[PDB]
Amino acid sequence: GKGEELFTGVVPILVELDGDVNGHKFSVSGEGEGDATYGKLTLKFICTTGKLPVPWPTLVTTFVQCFSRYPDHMKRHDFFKSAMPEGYVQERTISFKDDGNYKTRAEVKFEGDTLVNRIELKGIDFKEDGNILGHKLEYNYNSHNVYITADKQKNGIKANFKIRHNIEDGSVQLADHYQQNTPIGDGPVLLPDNHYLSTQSALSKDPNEKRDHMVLLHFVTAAGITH
Ligand code: NA
Repeated sequence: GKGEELFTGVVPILVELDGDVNGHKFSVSGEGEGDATYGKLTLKFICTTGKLPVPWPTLVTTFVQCFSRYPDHMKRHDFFKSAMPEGYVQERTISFKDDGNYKTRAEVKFEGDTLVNRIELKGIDFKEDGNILGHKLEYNYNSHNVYITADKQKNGIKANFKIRHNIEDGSVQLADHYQQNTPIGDGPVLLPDNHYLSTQSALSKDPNEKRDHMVLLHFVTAAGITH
């Protein structure tokens, strides 16, 4: 398909986010590259407004599922690439158990040769001494399953999944995710059978970077359909 072809090689990525969490206003800029052939991306994020007012891990899912590796037998289920280059709207509600929630709206599309993720994030009802505003989450990331289903009335998809954030005491902060994607343009899109994405992430720091930042290495493979 047209959109699939745009991902056969290494594609530069830009991420831009404006956020407001409990009245704390912030912005983040990210850059790196993806290669969907291997389900791989690498990104570095900088908080351009000073200190990030929430833990970096809480924003990983918000900061390009078009870089997932879809096995060849599953390529007919790849909504994300099929929407390109015009792209898709990705909306989420992220519910932090016993704490606040993020509501996000992003547009993912090409600008020239570059894959861009532009996001607005709103967080409400966080506790001042919860794990988010209290900065009690460890700087690391677990491996998850993202469950995808078609949304035929919107010519898009939905997804549901549970992110587990390690807390520095040994406990876990659950972040339930609900997601909806809808196409921006008027090209044909692929409406998938039920499947999931298997994710893994590693978070690091650039030892030469003094601004508040996060380096992400991420791999994602579509699964849950045999052969
Ligand atoms: Na633990």
